[PDB]
Amino acid sequence: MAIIKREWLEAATDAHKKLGWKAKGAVVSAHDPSDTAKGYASRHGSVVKRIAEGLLMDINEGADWATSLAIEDGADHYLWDGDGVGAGLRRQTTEAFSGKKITATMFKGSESPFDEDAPYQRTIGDVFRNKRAQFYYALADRLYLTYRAVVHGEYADPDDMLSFDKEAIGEKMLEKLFAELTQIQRKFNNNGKLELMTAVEMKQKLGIPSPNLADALMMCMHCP
Ligand SMILES: [Mn+2]
Ligand SMILES: [Mn+2]
Repeated sequence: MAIIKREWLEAATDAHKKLGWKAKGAVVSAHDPSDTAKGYASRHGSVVKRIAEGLLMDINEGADWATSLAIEDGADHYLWDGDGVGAGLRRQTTEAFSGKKITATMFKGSESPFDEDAPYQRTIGDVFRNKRAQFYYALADRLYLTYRAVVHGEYADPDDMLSFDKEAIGEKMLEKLFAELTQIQRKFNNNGKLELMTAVEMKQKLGIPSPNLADALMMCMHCP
């Protein structure tokens, strides 16, 4: 039921070095303010460069922490989870980015998918229940393609892959991320759409704590 294989994550570690390409594109950062530990993720194009945990912070301290990291990382775009306790953080977030060319986007995972009437590559809306499922599968698809390139020698466009810059991220935090990603699970859906267990469900059913590093990385798959 899990959507991401550990072997893909191991392959994707330093995949850009293994395959000889460089990060190109926008810098995208995202923040998970927790249900009520926090998460932050940042990538430059297809290369993930920071995974950070935000400990012993209230909601406003967490947002200061995450927005400061976004500034430090040279973000072009910043997203944060607004489905729960984060729903009120827009003012603080825009204040943090005053005078800086950084866009701020509230991510709501429970929304219908982005661009849902577009064809699925029938429509995106037929395939994914919501944005949480859509962007976790964007992540899973990038990782699988990266695995096939790294381990099976199957060409893929770097723009469609994802590499973890291990030296930038740090081994400990990369391991924490990976331990969360392999816990993200599909759940039954009565309309035949892809849908994932929520944190609440993961906690109650399986005793799994909130995967906020994973969620932060998932949100940064959406470049607004
Ligand atoms: Mn969240
Ligand atoms: Mn979360």
